[PDB]
Amino acid sequence: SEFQKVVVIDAKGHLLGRLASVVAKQLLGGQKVVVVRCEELNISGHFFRNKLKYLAYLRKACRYNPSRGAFHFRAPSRIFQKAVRGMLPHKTARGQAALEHLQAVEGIPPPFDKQKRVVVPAALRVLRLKPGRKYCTVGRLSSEVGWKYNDIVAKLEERRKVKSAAFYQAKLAKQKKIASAKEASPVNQKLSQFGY
Amino acid sequence: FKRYVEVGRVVLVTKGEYTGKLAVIVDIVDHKRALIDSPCSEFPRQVIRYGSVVLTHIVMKLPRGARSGIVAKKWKAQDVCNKWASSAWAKKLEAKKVRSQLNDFDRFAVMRLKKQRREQVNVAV
Amino acid sequence: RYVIATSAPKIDVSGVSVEKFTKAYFAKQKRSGPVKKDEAFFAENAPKNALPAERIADQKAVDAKLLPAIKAIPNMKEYLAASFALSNGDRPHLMKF
Amino acid sequence: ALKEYQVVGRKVPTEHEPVPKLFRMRLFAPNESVAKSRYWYFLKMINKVKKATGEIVAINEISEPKPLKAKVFGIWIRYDSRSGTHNMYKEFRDTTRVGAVEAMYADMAARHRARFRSIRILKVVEVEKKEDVRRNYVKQLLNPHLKFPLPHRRTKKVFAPHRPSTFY
Amino acid sequence: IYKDETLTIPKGVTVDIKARNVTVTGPRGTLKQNLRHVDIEMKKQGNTIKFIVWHGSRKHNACIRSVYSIINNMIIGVTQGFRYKMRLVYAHFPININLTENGTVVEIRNFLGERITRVIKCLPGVTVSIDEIILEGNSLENVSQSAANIKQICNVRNKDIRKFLDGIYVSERGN
Amino acid sequence: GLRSLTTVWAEHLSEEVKRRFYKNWFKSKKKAFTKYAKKYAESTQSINRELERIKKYCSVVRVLAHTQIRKTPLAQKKAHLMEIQVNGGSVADKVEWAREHFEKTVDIKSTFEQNEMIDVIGVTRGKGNEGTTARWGTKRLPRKTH
Amino acid sequence: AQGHRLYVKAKHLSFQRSKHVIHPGTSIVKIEGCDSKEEAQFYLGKRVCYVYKSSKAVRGSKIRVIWGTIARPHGNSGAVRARFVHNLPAKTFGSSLRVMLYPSNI
RNA sequence: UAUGUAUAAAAAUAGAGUCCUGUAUCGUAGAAGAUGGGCGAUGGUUGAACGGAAGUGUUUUGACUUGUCCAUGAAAUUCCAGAAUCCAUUGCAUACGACUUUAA
RNA sequence: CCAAGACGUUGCAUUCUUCGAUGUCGGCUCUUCCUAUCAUACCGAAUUCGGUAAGCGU
RNA sequence: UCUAGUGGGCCAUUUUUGGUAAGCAGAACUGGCGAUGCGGGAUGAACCGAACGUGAGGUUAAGGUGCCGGAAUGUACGCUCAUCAGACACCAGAAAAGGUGUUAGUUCGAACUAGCCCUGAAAAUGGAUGGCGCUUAAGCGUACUACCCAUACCUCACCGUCUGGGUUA
RNA sequence: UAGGUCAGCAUCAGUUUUCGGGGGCGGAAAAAGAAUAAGGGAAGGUGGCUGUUUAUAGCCCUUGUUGUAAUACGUCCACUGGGGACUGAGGACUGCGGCUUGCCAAGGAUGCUGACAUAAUGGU
Repeated sequence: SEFQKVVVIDAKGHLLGRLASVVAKQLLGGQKVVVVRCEELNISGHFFRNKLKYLAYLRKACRYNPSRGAFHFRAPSRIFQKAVRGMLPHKTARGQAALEHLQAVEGIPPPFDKQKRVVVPAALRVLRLKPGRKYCTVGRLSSEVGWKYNDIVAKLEERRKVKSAAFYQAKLAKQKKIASAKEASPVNQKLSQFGY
Repeated sequence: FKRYVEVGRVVLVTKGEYTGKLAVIVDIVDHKRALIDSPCSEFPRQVIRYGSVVLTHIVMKLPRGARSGIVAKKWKAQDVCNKWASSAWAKKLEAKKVRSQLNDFDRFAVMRLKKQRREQVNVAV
Repeated sequence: RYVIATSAPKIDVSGVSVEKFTKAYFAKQKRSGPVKKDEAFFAENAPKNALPAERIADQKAVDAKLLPAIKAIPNMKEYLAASFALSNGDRPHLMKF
Repeated sequence: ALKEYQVVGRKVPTEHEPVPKLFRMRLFAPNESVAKSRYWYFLKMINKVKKATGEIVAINEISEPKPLKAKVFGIWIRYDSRSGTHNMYKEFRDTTRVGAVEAMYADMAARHRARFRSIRILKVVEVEKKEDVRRNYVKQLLNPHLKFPLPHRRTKKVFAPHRPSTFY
Repeated sequence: IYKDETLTIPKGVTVDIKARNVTVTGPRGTLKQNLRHVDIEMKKQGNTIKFIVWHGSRKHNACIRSVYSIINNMIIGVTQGFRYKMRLVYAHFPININLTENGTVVEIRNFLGERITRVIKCLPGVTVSIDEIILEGNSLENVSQSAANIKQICNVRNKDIRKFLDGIYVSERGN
Repeated sequence: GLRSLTTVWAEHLSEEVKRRFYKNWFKSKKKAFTKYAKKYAESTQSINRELERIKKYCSVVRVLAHTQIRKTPLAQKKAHLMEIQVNGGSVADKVEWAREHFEKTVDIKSTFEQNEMIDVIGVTRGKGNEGTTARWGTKRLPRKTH
Repeated sequence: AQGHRLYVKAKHLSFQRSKHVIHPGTSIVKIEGCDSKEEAQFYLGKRVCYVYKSSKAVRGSKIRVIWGTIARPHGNSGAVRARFVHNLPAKTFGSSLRVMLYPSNI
């Protein structure tokens, strides 16, 4: 257990409910949480079943003024926020104030692409679903129910990945130089019996 | 795959009272259990589940269902001791064990020494 | 209840008398009156005033008697001069002092 | 939590039966109280002796003689279902009779939805010859060159910094 | 506990199965397929390919031979390829076939006298040439799908099948 | 969605389009775009960086155009201003076309070709408040209605 | 600047409650790095404080403190129970507390 | 609401570039961090280009040296705390507001 | 469902509320939902019968 | 001995009568509600636990521990893939017969017998395992520990009633 | 000497919670196992050539010795070492005990200190 000022979570390969439950508990603990790459979130069950579930969600509306009726957000970040909102006591000022500590986004915008992004093992698809079980991605589900910025995020994410890769090569070179100069120091053996 | 559950494989127990101990698969009871043994006296022959152990890369020749005495002599013959330690995985494990056992004065001495170590940061231009 | 006994090597204190340190030795002065406090009162006490030369001599004597031990054991003088502090990722119930 | 119990008992002496016969059963129960209860349950249904008119003459716990040897146990049971007309024979590979019986109870509950009351164990025997084993999965475990990958790796501290390797 | 199948690698140059993707490169061409849909070990040892299934049920084990057949078909396509010849059948109105983009697009006209021109685009890697049409390619599945699409395009609707036998049917399919 | 990265104006803007920025042009000091004109004359490099930014990052280019309403017989003197999307060619070509056409006029003969099917967009003539018979076309209730 | 913080970070989770009834007298405190009741046994009896800042300078200080003591563990996850001299306000849920290292026994 | 407001590869999981998570790495000694000195190093911390996805930044081009020894100082805090609107005008609008105009 | 679609078989009055009062049929008007589909679209079986289908009309 | 109120009852278990049926009418035994809060069943007069003076501490019942929600994203072995799965008694409802569904069993490849799932299954404002969501479950069956908390139990303080023992200093 | 408000520790008492140690007894006087002597056995067959019976691996079954073995479990100690929390009712003496007349953890909390003497605690 550890407390960070803000936690940026790479939502790739995570399960919607498992991550939303972990995030919702952290928000109620008073911690600010940022969730990036919401279009890569996974849901158990094949897509068609998930698509039918969301079409059932679209059916809910007020018989008078659907503008009062339930607002069905299509963006993957908004889907994740909806799952978290159903896990927070949002009608209450405590659970409402815990919502503005959550910022779910699609892709990794500039303020967060230069920050460490941790993952939640309790919500990872590889560690939770038996192999061979069908699953869908929220990004593809959103693109079929109305979300219309799928390929823009894909292009911007590809460009960001290239830039991040170039940074990593620079960091690898610097760390390689540090490691090479590390062993030359005689203290490396003077620290050996201490376990360092 | 490089880890196969087979008779003679060296395993490292990761859950239970025998956490951190080294053993060898003497027999395979079923897909979820196996009978293991260790030459050390503190580790008795027992049936353990696959969830509480991790498969090491060392495989030693051992007949099926060998008694503890046969297991001990084969363990000494194939010098599994210090053969497991030769791997960097074991070296990291003992480093963590030593680091945990460090006291306050040792931590201060480590701080000063690694301060002297970080002093150089000398790289070719 | 307000000390953590570290596992650092012991210091030889057999060579210094400790029987003169008693409750009466460290006791404060009697007041028996609610009237207290003043800017001049804060100007009083202090290290400069009070602090009898007898207390000064004992502190100097015990200090000089404890230098030879801490000089003999390496890295103890800097260890004593330093200040203990917790950093990120330090769990007191795990670390042993 | 089961323990194998040998229970010997007889009906109380009477004028008609001055020397009543002694009946002994090997039966698995969590404690001595249940073991005696099931023992009277089986006698009450077979030999016309009630716990009121009978008595337990000996109670003993049987420990596995060779618990460090992998064995195969074949269990005949009289499964009771919605129809109640079922006889089952199953084989389990384990190191102790108590362990095999407990594995049988869990297996019957999981597959056929059978409770401790529905199942009654007719006989548990040790299969010593490989050719006597008729279960394919047990024979597969009896393969001389058995070896398989470790399944279900799965390996608090929420918010791990690196993606798990979950591999070898 | 273990189910194993063995296949002999042909004279094909590259049989790379990195990341569970089979990029089979041979003298005829290079075909890339994804085998991540099945959790099967493809163990490559010289000129032998071993398909192993561990702790699999009947349904899981049945996919082992299916994957072996798929790999064999990919090897055959990368070695010699697959060619399917279909003969058009016309009774009164001749069927006009036009090839575009070197046979990548097949346009059918005057089918049963209809004035609507049916345009079908063949799958990548399949070439159609000319009352017989031969489609040749490296991906046997793609060639078969293109042939099926052509047959479905040339279909009779709301007519008696026994009397109206017009259409295009596959005659032969080999290497 | 789309986000307006930046806007570049011409050096000289006519009084007709400047009146669009004022509710009370008579009383105003007519100070709109004065400092913009000054910076345009003294330092064109800042303008050049702005145009380069549009060429480098922006994917959509729209020209701000106003109508010479003083040529029409209308009492209105505020020129109508709008954004017209420039399609065709690369973004660099659109910017070059836009910059070279600053302060110039574009005639409808260039745009439309005497037979084109176009859409006409406008606000319909206001009929004020109306009842459901006229607003919605419902049937009139019988003469006997109370 | 990392030569201070002789305490342990903690967070005020909630009150001792059932589904529908709360007991404001005792608070549930989650100590960082404590993940089981065995670890919480070390922190039993320690002095946990809630520090806050207010406009008016009582004693010429902008900071007020509510003191308290850790009483017993709570659950299997290492959360503890604390009794404060003045019960903690219900608005301090998710606020940070400071668990000193005294009264020490190590 | 802070007490170190320390950490930027992408990936697959029947594989990745040694693995078997970060209990790790980076930083951490000095009146909440003083005043001096000797050796050693020539490092370290701090007072124009690039970045548009939300570019809030990144990169580069006068104090302070705990790299290493030495000497003074701390206390009695003597046990926890220049525009818009009105007035006026317009009818492309209009129940009234509002809207569209004009008005030095 | 069963085989000779018969024979069988399995499914989809009360007086609780209102008597210090819930305006009582039909039409007209207007809206919306269901599908157990009349027409339209798409296939399938020998102008005749079914499947998806409540979009639009009736 | 004198007198009040009552002399409309209702629900549940098991037994049962009239009835096509009923949240139907009529009875028998016991317990409840009426007259009764409290913890649990999302919610509810009689269901489950437990019956209540004011408080402190500890421990429990029924029920539970993914989040909402206090408490194990516990342990062991399995079953299940559902194009509108399943999810805890009362209880908020479903059947015969079926399945190139799957896991097992029994008997001579075959017939079967059993679990889970699916079909049978078919409505009208948008919508309910309580919600979110859940698929090597956060579903289902069984075992096993740890943990959560009622006004219940336990120790203690105080209030009142009743009861018994003292009190001519 | 005695007394105001809030605190910290100590030694006690009552209640309870949570870790640990030593010992006794019981069971098939645990079952096993180890080391060491025998007999017998076959394999899912080691060396030797698909087949055989400890060889250039071993396993199983039976019996003795070490053995009066150990450990686990059950159970008890008027055996014992810590950590935490709430509580301090009563008010000279009487009692029941222990110790050695005085003392004592024995018929309900005292002791040693500090800060503030404040709007601190408490009330509204």
